[PDB]
Amino acid sequence: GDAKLNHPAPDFNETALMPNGTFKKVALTSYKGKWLVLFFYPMDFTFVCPTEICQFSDRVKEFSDIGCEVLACSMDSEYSHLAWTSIERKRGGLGQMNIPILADKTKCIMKSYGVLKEEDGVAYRGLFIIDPKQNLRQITVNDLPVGRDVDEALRLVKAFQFVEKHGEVCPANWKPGDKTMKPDPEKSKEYFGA
Amino acid sequence: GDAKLNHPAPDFNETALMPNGTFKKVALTSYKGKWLVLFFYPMDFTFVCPTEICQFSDRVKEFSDIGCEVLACSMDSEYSHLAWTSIERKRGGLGQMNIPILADKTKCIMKSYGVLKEEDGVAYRGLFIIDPKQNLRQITVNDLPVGRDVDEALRLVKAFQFVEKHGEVCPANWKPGDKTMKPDPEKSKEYFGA
Amino acid sequence: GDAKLNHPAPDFNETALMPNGTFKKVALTSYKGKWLVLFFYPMDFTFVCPTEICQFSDRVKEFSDIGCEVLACSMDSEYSHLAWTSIERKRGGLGQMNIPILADKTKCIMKSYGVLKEEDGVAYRGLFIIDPKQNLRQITVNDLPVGRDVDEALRLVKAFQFVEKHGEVCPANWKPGDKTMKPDPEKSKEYFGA
Amino acid sequence: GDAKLNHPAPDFNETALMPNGTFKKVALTSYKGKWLVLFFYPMDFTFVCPTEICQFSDRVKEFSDIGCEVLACSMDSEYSHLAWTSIERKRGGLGQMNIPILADKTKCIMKSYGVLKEEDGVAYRGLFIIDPKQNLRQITVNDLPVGRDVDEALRLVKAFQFVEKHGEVCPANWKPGDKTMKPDPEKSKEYFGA
Amino acid sequence: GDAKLNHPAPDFNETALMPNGTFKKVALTSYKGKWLVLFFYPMDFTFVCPTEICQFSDRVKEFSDIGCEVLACSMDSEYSHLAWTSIERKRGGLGQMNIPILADKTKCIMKSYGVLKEEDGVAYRGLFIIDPKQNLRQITVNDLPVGRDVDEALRLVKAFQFVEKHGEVCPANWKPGDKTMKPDPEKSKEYFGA
Amino acid sequence: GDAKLNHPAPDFNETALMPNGTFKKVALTSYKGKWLVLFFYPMDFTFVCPTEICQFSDRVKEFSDIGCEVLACSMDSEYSHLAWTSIERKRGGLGQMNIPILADKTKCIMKSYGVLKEEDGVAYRGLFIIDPKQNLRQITVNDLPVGRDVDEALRLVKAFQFVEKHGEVCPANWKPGDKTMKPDPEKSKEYFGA
Amino acid sequence: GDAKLNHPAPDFNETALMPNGTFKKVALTSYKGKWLVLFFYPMDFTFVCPTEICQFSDRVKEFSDIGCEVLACSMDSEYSHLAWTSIERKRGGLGQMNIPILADKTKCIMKSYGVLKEEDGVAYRGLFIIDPKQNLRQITVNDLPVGRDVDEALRLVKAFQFVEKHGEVCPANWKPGDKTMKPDPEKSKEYFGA
Amino acid sequence: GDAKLNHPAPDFNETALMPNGTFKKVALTSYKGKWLVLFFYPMDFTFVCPTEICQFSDRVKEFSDIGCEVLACSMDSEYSHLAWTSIERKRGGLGQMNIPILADKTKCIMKSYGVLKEEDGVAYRGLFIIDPKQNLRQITVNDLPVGRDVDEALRLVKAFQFVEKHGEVCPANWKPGDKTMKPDPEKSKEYFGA
Amino acid sequence: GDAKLNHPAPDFNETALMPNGTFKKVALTSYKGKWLVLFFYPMDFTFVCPTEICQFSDRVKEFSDIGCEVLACSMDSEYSHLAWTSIERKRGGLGQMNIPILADKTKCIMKSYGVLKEEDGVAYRGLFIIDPKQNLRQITVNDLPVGRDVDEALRLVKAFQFVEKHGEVCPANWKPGDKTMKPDPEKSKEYFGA
Amino acid sequence: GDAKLNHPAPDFNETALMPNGTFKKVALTSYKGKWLVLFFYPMDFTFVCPTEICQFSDRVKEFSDIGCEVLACSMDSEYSHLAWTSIERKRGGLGQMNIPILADKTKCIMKSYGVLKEEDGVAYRGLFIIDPKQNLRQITVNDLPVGRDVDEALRLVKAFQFVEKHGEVCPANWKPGDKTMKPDPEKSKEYFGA
Repeated sequence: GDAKLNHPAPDFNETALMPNGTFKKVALTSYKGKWLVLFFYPMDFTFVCPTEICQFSDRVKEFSDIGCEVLACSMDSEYSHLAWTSIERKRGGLGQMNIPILADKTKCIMKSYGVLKEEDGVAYRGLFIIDPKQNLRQITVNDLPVGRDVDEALRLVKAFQFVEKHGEVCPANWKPGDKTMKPDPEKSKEYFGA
Repeated sequence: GDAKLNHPAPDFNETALMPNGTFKKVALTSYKGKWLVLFFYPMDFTFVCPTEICQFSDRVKEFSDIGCEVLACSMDSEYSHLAWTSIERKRGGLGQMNIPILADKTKCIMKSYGVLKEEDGVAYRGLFIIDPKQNLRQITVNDLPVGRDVDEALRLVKAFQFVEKHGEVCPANWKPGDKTMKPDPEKSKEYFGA
Repeated sequence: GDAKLNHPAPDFNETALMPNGTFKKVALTSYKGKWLVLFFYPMDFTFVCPTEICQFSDRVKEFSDIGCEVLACSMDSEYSHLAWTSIERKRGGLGQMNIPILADKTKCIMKSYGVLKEEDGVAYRGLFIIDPKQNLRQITVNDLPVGRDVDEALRLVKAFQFVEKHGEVCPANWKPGDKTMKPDPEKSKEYFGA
Repeated sequence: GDAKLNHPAPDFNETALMPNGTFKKVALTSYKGKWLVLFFYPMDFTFVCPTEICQFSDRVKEFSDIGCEVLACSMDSEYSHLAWTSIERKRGGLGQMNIPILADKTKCIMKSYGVLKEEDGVAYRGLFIIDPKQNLRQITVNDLPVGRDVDEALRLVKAFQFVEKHGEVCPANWKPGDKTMKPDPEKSKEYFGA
Repeated sequence: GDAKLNHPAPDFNETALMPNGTFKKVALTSYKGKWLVLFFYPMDFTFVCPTEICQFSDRVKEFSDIGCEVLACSMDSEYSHLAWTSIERKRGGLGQMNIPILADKTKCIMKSYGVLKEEDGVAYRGLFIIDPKQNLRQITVNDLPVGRDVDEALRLVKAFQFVEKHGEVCPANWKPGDKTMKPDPEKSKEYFGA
Repeated sequence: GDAKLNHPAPDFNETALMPNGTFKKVALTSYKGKWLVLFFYPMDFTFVCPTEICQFSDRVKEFSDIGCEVLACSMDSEYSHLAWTSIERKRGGLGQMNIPILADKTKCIMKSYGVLKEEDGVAYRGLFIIDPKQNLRQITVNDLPVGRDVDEALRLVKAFQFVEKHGEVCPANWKPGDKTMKPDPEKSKEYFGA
Repeated sequence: GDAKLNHPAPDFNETALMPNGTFKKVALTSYKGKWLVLFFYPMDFTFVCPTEICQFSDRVKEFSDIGCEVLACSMDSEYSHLAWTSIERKRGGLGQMNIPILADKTKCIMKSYGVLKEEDGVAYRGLFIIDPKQNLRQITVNDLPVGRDVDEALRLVKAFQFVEKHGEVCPANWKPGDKTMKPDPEKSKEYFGA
Repeated sequence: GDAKLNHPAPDFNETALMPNGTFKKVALTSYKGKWLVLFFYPMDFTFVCPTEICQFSDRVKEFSDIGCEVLACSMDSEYSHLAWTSIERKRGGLGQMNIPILADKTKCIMKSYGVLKEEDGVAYRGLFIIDPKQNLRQITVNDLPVGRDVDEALRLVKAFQFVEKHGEVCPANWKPGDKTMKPDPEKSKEYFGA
Repeated sequence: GDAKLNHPAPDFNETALMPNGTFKKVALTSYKGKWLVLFFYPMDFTFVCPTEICQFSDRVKEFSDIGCEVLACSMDSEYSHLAWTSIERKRGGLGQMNIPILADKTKCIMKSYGVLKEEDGVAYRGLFIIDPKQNLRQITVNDLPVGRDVDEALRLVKAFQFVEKHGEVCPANWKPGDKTMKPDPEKSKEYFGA
Repeated sequence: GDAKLNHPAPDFNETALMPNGTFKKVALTSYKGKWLVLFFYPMDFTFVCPTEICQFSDRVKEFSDIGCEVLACSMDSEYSHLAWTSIERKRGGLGQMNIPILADKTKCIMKSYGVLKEEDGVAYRGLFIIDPKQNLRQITVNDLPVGRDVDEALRLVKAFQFVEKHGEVCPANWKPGDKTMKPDPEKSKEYFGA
């Protein structure tokens, strides 16, 4: 597919299950002006997937409080989504959700983000960070049996915000409050001494 | 490029700067039987890059002790690498290294991992986790101004090792010692009670 | 797609939800020697679909008693199927099933039977009658809002069986016990006096 | 051929034998505003075919009374049609007809409906339900030795009319007077508890 | 099409209505060793056509007695042929036939003799004279409204036979018993004195 | 070549030997408004050919009197034609001619009427009847050793003229004064009874 | 065409009119071991052409005495050739011939010698000198209205023979008995002094 | 190459050595209104070539006096030409020249006249006669060891001039003062009586 | 690549390390009106390369004083360049530079000058002399182990300036003050007497 | 063309003027085991060219004594070469030569070394250094008006010989007896200090 860093994120406009239980088209352009964490998962009613989806749903506010939305997506229909929502978490369900979930029934969205597993018809665990101008800035794809880390997605969004705001550059392992540096041969000396 | 999850990692055999200061060809097939974290950076003598490279070098043992090697790569010559190694960390140098650094002068390696930034001739911050059978299992690419997290690379390697060892599946945010589950509708019920 | 009357039905070998609740590959060649009614529906957890699926499941024996199996198929995963099976009929579920249901996640089966609705990613209400030599003998496709008739499927299977057994031809509206005729200019005269 | 559900039915304008014994061009666009049942048969002066053609002719009014026309078609010339019309039913003829019969001498119409049997030069038993906007809504194709059912064609036309009139969806085996349901997760509950 | 003088006549093997009222495949190679007059007509149950077909049937013996068979062909089915045969001549029928009539339902035979009228799907009035080695020696094609002349076909066959037998050449308007000449500058002088 | 019935005859404009012994271009469009019999022969100074050419020359008037011209054509130059004209008939010459003879030295005309015998560079005995609108209505091609019949050409022209004038159709063997019929199922009955 | 100096002359094998009035195939390979003057002319029964043909025929012996044959060729048939031969020279005929004349009816020979005038279908006045190994050594082509010179053809053949025999080179205007020179910088000095 | 009789001679515009010892571009269009004899030779400082070149130079006036120029051409540079001009004839030089000599260093001119000997990079002894409208009228090409005849070139130019002036045609061996004839069947008879 | 003599030098506009230690785009068009010596070297921090670069830097003024700039280029980044500049010459560094050094990180500039060594990703020792109209006048490429000569580059620039100023031509080994000659057959004689 | 550094030099086998005044084929493979300086010049009888050719001829021994041959080449014929050799140096000639000179009449050799000036048909001043294994090691091409330097060619050959013999690398301006260095980061320090 079609997703390249520092190019416009592949556009989409697709039916999604909204937090209030309704079906509505969600378009990438509706997130213009915001950061977006778009993430894919393979299949409704499975195993790693609800742990990830529920973690992002429970913690949406950590993202919304810094101007970042989150959006989930899989191959399943809206109706599968809705049904999965109607089962309690203790039975492997989702319960109530605070994030929308796209139903990529044609699989065109996952194809364009380059995360289709062709042999099975499902998405790999791709996560993408899209900025307010709608350009792609970070790509993460896990094989199916290993879940992603929500704290790391949050760290990345924060690091990217920081870079836009201050024109500085974020070192390895950067967390809010750590030292950063200007990407300049002379001014960077301040970072490297002590 | 042609790096796809669960397919053989694109093969390479290229000159590298070795820890002992010599130049030697390093071939992907040398790592057969081990896990490998292969990571790219844009340019010698810059800013984020030495913070990442030095972190992975300082912490190699955390990776070796669990059967995982680490390898770095950039567009620069082996002579640039060596020179950079000869400058102290407090002046923006690398100092002594415990990991090899490939010199991808033809750029064929970064092209094949899909992390060339064509307009500039440099690699994005791509990091790849390759398993002992030499298949690619995890892809991570950051835009240039935001550094990667070594603790997260380690978590992922561990999670993948855990999955291969026990046939179980690793939930969101999994750290060694957390609960896992069997990817089966019936047996997964045990997990969803907690 | 490539489903043509009197040619071999397009071959498939895909995961299915079996009546006993397990997952197993079901291959077209496993029905060699039997008649098969293969039928597609658009989406799990919807409206016309369970009324059809349940009718075929309740009445399997009418088909099995005369050497004819029945097989259902949709775009949804095995896991969606299983979940739907776990909801009671009076809540729009399937309950226990006596028929397998294929999970055509790659959509290759529906593509090959020519019943994909490309814009939505779902199958039209296609029903196919395949004979013991595995050749396709009857094609039926409804638009989504109108359900199929199980009595008419049964009539067709019986008519095709009757034709293979006796070398006669089945007139319009034929039911078991009605007059048939030999497809011969002279011998047909008997039928037409009436 | 190119007959697809919910696309415009393939257009035609061809010589037909009319009920009054004359020859006239009949164009698909003449049926705009009506439902149309278009049906093909292999050969004049054969066996299943007159039983089907006569049934549809005898019962045209059941179709006209509900705003649906019927049209027949085969590979034979107008002159064969006319001749067949001049033989009495008890000798295997058609007698007087109340429906037109197209003479698809070039075979372009059957090609475009996808019901040509290339090896023999004849049409399979294809039956198509076209709506007033001239979109195709139902496809039925039988192998040659098994006739179609007129009552089932009628049921389908009625079901489709019912759906257009009321915005409801017709379950399996639906006949006029049976319960229907709204294709909505919440409003469909009324159907399933009763 | 590909009928060329002095090349093998395009081969065919097709269902025909035989004089005795049965259906049988007739193959061009059956006529090896004989002369053949193959002739096409547009449509069963029409106007010029029966006058030609009946003339050739009545007069077959004039052709058989000199080692020449005759074969008719049209686009219509065997069943049309048979039906037409069952109507008396005074009602525009054929009555009993002494020649076989091919049913070129796929139209492949007329295509290959180059006498298809594409717009209508029917054959022009093509007549072809094929020799015992199965090479084509004479081509005649009339537009539909003008019938052919049987006496002229007979003249041509006789002329061609005469030429094979004696190595002489047949002048304009030659009839049995007229002067012929050797195709030699010197020996032809005998003809031209008269 | 590209001569097809009911299509414009292939156009030509070529040097011809005129009756008065001169050379002039003769163009197909010159014959607009007339019937034309165009006929080809293989070679000047040969055997069948002068018998045909002389017969058509002697009898031109039978054709002119009914609005039909005649034109001859061969591969030879105008100078060969002229020379052949200068030899008396009793020595195998043509003598004085009342018809023009085209000199198709490039062979483009015979190629386009489809009567070139490629291996020898000469025309077969092709004869074509072109109507006043310049459409081709009748094709006749004989192998070289058998001459054509002038009376039959005349019969055909007359039959075609008769059909244009009266809208009737000419049966097998029709001669002026024989019964004809209207090509209509009802009105044709009068021909077939008595 | 394909006639190139010092390459094999384009091969031919075609019907010719022989001196004794018979028709025979003449093949280029028949002249192996001899010199050959092959010459083309546009049309039998014309103007320049017989003056050339008759000159070469009258003077054959001047050529045959030095091991050189001569062969003529045009677009006309053998029968035109023969006829032209039968007219006396004083009436523009050829009379008796001592050279064969090819009849290049397909025009393949003139095409291959590159002397076809496409617009007219005739050969230009091409004359070719072919040596005993069958390689082409001299090309001469005149526009139609200017005849060739026989004495010059003879001079050329003699010059080429002289060159084969002695390994010397023939100056401008060379005639038998004139000075020649060795094609060597030193030995050529003898020619250039006195 | 693309030199064809009666087509425009291939155009050229190339450096030449002029008679006065200077270098100047000579363009074919400069000769418009004149006859031109263009002749090629293989190599400066060789053997046959100076005998030809010197003959044409010595006898230019025989050509100029009748409105015909002459132009020479070879693969050699203008400097080779000049040098050759500086050596006396008695040592194999050219001496003073009255004719320009083109230096076809790119070989494009000889390629276009079709007289390149590809294996050696030199021109064959091609001579071409171009008329005042710049059309090619006569082609002569000799293999390298045999020189051309200047008298024959002159004869040809004269013959062509004669034909353009009087509309008559020049027989074999024609010299000024010989009988010519009108190219007309009737008027040519006067030539053939003698 | 596409560098050809007397064609425009391939255009470039690329980041360079300037003498004052800054990074700036340098475009070929900046040198319009000057002579330019553009020279490539394989790799920063190597062996031959600094001896060449330092020689050209030390001696820039010898080039500037005569209207000629000099520009260096390699595959390495601007940061490698800057670093190399920061090491003293006696440790293998460059020290302060008086010439800019391009950083051809995409390798597009070396590709277009045809000096890429594809297998290694580095430039050969290519040196190019570009004139004030920006046309390429001199190409020099050494294999990697042999350095170029600065005095030769200077000699060439001077020779080319001399030629442009005086319209004379520079002999083998020419140094300022040596004899030159006019490129004219006559005027060159003065040079060759000595 | 296809001359590339460190690839086999383009092969040739062509007529040359040898030192003793004879013509002989000279093949590149004859120089296997020796160094070769191959050099091209534009045109015999010109201006810079003899100064270069004479200077290489006078100084051949400086090259032979160190195992290096020299070979010259131009577009002109052997005969031009020989002639130029016959003129004394004081008149712009070559006199006696000690070096062979190829006559690249087809221009295939200069094409393959990439030094053809297509518009003029002549070679640029290309000079190539080929090693004993026949690989190309140095390319030099001057525009026409500036001659090359023989001392620099000699310097280069010596430098390349030195490098092959000792495995060291030759700095800028290296002359026999100057300091060289080992191409190793550590061992090169000896060169850079003092």
